[PDB]
Amino acid sequence: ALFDRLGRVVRANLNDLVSKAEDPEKVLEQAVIDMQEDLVQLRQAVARTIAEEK
Amino acid sequence: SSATSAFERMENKVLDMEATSQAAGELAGFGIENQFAQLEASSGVEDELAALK
Amino acid sequence: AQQRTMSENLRRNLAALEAKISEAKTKKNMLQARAKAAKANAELQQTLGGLGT
Repeated sequence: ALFDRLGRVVRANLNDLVSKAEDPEKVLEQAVIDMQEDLVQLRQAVARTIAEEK
Repeated sequence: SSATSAFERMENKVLDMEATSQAAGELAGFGIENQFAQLEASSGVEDELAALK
Repeated sequence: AQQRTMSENLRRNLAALEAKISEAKTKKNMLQARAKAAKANAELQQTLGGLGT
């Protein structure tokens, strides 16, 4: 069970490192913007088949 | 000389394995008469329905 | 007559081959899904058991 523990240590340390750099407000705004762009993409994806129906 | 004299026997003895395989497969795979019996059976009722219609 | 006999034998062997083909066709679609279900069950057991770390 050595390999498993080493892998969990590595992942936990990487998670902590990337979590100490996560600004709440800025990354929240960026996540909202990403959600908006994903929505646009999805809407185009749906229109693709909305056309095939006609 | 006359390679036929030997080749023909070679093929004749390969025909022996061929016939053995055929016999095994047929003994394990008798389904033809039964299939035709099912065909006759179904055709009877189908003709009855055709006459009814 | 023997030519006809060989033809019949080969026809039956063809039928058998096609039957085994259909068998494999029917097995393939579901054996892979079962293989993946087994892997998912193994992952669940690994997450459940306290074996190792």
